[PDB]
Amino acid sequence: RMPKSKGATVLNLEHLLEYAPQQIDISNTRATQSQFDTWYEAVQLAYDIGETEMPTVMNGLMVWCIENGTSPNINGVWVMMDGDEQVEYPLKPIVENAKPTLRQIMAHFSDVAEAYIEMRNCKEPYMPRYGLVRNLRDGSLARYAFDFYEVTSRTPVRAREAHIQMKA
Amino acid sequence: KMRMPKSKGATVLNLEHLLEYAPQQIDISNTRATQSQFDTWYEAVQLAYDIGETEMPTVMNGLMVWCIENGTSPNINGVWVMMDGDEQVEYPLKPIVENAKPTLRQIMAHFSDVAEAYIEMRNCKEPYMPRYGLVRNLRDGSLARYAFDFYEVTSRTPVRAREAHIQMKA
Amino acid sequence: RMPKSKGATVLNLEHLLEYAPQQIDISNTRATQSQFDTWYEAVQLAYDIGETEMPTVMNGLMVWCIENGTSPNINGVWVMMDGDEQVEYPLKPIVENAKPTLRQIMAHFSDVAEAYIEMRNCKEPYMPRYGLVRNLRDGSLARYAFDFYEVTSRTPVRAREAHIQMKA
Amino acid sequence: KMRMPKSKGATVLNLEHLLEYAPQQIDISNTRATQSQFDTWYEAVQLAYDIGETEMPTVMNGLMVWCIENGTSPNINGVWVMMDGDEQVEYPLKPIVENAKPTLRQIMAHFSDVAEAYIEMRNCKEPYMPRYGLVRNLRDGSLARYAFDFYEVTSRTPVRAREAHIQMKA
Amino acid sequence: RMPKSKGATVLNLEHLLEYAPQQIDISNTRATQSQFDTWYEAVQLAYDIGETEMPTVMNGLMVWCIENGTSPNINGVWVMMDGDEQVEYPLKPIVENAKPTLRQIMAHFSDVAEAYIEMRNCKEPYMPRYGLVRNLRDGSLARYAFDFYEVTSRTPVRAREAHIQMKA
Repeated sequence: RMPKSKGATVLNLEHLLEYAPQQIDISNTRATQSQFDTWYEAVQLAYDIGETEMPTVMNGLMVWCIENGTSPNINGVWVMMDGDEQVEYPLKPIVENAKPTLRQIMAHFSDVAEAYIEMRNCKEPYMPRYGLVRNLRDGSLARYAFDFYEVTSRTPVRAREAHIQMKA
Repeated sequence: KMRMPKSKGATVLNLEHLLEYAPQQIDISNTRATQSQFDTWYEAVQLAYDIGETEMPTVMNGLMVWCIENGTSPNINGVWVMMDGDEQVEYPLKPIVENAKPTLRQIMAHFSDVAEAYIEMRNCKEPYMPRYGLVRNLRDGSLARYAFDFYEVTSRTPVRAREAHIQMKA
Repeated sequence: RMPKSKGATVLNLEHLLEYAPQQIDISNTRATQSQFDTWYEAVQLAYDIGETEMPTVMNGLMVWCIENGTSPNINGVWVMMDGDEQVEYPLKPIVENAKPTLRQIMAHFSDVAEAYIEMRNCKEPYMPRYGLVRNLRDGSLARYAFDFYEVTSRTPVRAREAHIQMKA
Repeated sequence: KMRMPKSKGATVLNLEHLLEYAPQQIDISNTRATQSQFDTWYEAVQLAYDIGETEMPTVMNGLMVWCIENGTSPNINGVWVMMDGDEQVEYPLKPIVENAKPTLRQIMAHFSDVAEAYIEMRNCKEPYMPRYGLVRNLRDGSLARYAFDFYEVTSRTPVRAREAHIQMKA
Repeated sequence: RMPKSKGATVLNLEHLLEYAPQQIDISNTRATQSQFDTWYEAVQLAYDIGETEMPTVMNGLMVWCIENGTSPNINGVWVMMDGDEQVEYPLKPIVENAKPTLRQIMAHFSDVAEAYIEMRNCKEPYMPRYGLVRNLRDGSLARYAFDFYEVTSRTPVRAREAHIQMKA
């Protein structure tokens, strides 16, 4: 029974047959590109940094939000390590301009965060602090141990169960 | 014997027509909005979006797939997105929700049959569990054509699917 | 010990021996005839319909209240199908003039509703939506799956147990 | 859906009356003669026997008890007897059988309810198995109120009794 | 191997794909409509009754042929009950004009007879006399206990077995 209004479908099954959006582009668990660009272009201006080294700053922020979380203290600072030295940045632009929530704005790093949490597991065991605080004892699930992970149809069932365990 | 209803000695029912009055459950159900409430909504979104009488079908395709993976109770102040090839086309949700009487779920229940059909073909290429089942621990994959908020449980629905919806709900 | 006031019974056992009212005529689970007539004659006037086609409208309303219930939204509409077309009627006269409650006013259709919920089971399985929403999985009890059923001494024990299951 | 009978687009049945038309099985059954066939018989025997409109009831009492212990298919040329105290009053069977349409058994089926009642009271003093069960090896005594040729098996008849009649018959 | 005469099929598979007659319209277990109309219009004339009350007479006849059968004595009478009174009608027009057989002419009442043999089972047990004489001891099969039932693909296997038991 196709929907209809006035003797005409209100759908196109030609288009639909070939309309297949990925879940992480239609899903609301992740901010839209227009929202990501607004956040990125606002953090870039609020940090007095150009495109030359802004990507480098984003490497630290992602690695911070894997070890700390995506619900920080707005009146605080996120830390980056320039070798043995410490680099401190404000979290006002990070949280203020991250619409709707910083997790949705950080969900765009779910694939890279997954790579970096396994790319640092090679060689030596490594486990984010969103799993060490939430009682996770299995290193095989360290990949999925960060707040801004995107649960999709490709997520392992075991991974999709750690999250509900860690989230409670 | 049966006591047929009577007002002043006259049956208040027509039995010649009751025997031949078998409405499909969906047409008189209250989980679906009336076609007079769909037409008002449909036309309203055409007015708000300025989309012509053509091309609306393709906007309804984005909303249907969007309402499978997101839900039928979004924020009235947000924007739902549909993929124009590789880009992202954002539309406002105000006409969708403001003109959805009684609710968007009942307005979107008109797409239930197509919704399950869409999932199957999507699932006929690679696994596709709609987000409404991923955020609700729906683990069996066969019952992935019923993992959307605007599904109408009818007399033809598999009993499992019915039990599953009792699980996703709360 | 017969009741008495002043050395005379306050009962007539002659009459009583042969006073046997059916339960659905004395019971309060069903509106009185004077109340049914008032509701019927008010819905008839509020719908601008005569006796010629009012019975036909009542066929749809009963079939609606088997699939929806007897506690609807007063500021709403009940649907009837004139073939493939939809016929919409207000629920103001239905609920406003149904004293004490629309269920008591619709309890007069318990026998016919029972017939129509089994008369549509012949040929193809059919189950009201007051059982499909209230988790009923037995088709043999589809007859008794509507809000305005009249529980009498003739109700099967199994039927009288589905209702307490569906009612909670 | 049900296909109600129709001649030229009009149902050939009245449904307002079918719902309220529950005939007792005996009234339209064919194991019992019509009351228009009983009245003709009854009156005929009054004419043949010259018995008045009074005293016929007492002659029908002898025939009923006689037809329990003998059968409802006697010889048209015989005489059935009723006991007037201690003596024996013989009546001719010609009016009984000649005017029994379609048959005497169907004419005598009007006495079935009384017939079983008569046996019970008779059995409530000393054993009384009607000869129709003695010459047919009917051994259980409780089912002795159904051991007469003109009994009408209805929806209220005990299933045993029904099986027993299948045994007495042949 | 499609049938053919002279290099052309003698069938149309276009039509056939969508030619689906119900079994009770093609089957010979039931008289044709032209035969039913002839019988109905002959019984109507032979009974000195108009369309006003002919349907009422047909209610009694169906209920008679459920309790007696469809092979009666042509030189006889079928009984109807006008309350406590008896109404006698001839069986000459019923049987004389019922081509090919009265059962085929009464097969048109199979659906209604099924309804009325269950519509009288509600409330109190009821069993036709075509089952009480043919040794049937199961009330669940009382619906199918009449001579002019139409055995179709939708008949329950248990029902389709009572008939061969009752028919022998």
